[PDB]
Amino acid sequence: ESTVNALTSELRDLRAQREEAAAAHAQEVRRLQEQARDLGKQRDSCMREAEELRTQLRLMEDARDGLRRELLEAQRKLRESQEGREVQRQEAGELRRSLGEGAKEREALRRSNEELRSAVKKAESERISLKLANEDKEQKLALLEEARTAVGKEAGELRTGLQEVERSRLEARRELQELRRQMKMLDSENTRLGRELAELQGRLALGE
Amino acid sequence: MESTVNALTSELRDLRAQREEAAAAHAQEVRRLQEQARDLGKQRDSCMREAEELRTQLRLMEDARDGLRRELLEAQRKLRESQEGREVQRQEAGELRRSLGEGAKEREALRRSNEELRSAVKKAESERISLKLANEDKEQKLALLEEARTAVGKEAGELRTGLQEVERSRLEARRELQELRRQMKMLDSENTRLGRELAELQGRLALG
Repeated sequence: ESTVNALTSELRDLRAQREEAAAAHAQEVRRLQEQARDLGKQRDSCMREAEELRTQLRLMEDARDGLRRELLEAQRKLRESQEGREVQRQEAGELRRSLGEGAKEREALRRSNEELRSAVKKAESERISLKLANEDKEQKLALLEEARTAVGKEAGELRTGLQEVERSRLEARRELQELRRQMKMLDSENTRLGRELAELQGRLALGE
Repeated sequence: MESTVNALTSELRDLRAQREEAAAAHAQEVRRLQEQARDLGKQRDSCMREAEELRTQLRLMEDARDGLRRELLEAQRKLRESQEGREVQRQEAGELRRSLGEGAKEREALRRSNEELRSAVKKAESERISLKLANEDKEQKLALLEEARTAVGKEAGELRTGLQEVERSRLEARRELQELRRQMKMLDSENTRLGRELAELQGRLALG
């Protein structure tokens, strides 16, 4: 009685304790299994992002490098255009240098150009005046030429009359000296006649 | 009793031995589960630990990318505004080269013009030499032509005073011959008168 009931109390006691023990462990294994699930999925979520960020890095690292190449080329293009501009400034100074000396040759020539035209307007007035003087000297030459031709005809004819007058003074001298011959004879004839009157009127008283 | 007390004490021995092994299989199983989530926790921690190291380097490369982008934009702005200065200077240079190209045509046309002008003066002095050589000849001519007419004017004056006196001796000669023909009529009268005186005397002396 007191032996069997005291033992049955513990046999119900252990059957109950084992009921609670199997409860507790049926609970932890479910929780602990649920903890490995949360830790299993987070670990797998991190391996997803582990690659995801590693690839997004490489693109940046490349994106960076494409930029470092592109800057260094733009620096290059800018040093080519400024250097290209310094020559443009030189070229300009050289163009204006020749442009001003070109307008300094343009003055020398336009000035010698008027010196020529101002020397051709005297060369023409000196021509027209030397011709005018030389034209008047031939119109003087006829006027002085006829003057000699006129006085040449005068003495030319005046000499011919000189010859006719010497003709007339010769024929007159011949007639004069011839008739003095004739007067001289007739003068002897007159003194002869008066000799015949002297002999007749004289020997008349002597003959008878 | 004894028969039922041993079958129940056999139950006391049976379960106490079973919970002995159940407690042991319960500790070992939570031992392994805990040790599993430990491993899985040490893996997740070591990933997230690598993940923040990447995200750290990510931000750093993005910062370096953004620094290069900022600067390419300044590079770009400086380049395009320099181009605007060399394409302003270029169109400036094409005007300068055009004005010099025009001034070069004008200087060459004038250079041509002076050359024909200097040629006009070359011929103008050639004409002045051939036309002054003509005046000096015309003055030489009309010099000796005046000498000629003054000489011929002297001869006329002599010939003309000469003719006037050979006329005085022509008229004196003709007037002497006329008065000496008058003295002949007196000798011829006295001739016939002597004959009448003589014949009348003879004709008387032949009567008585």
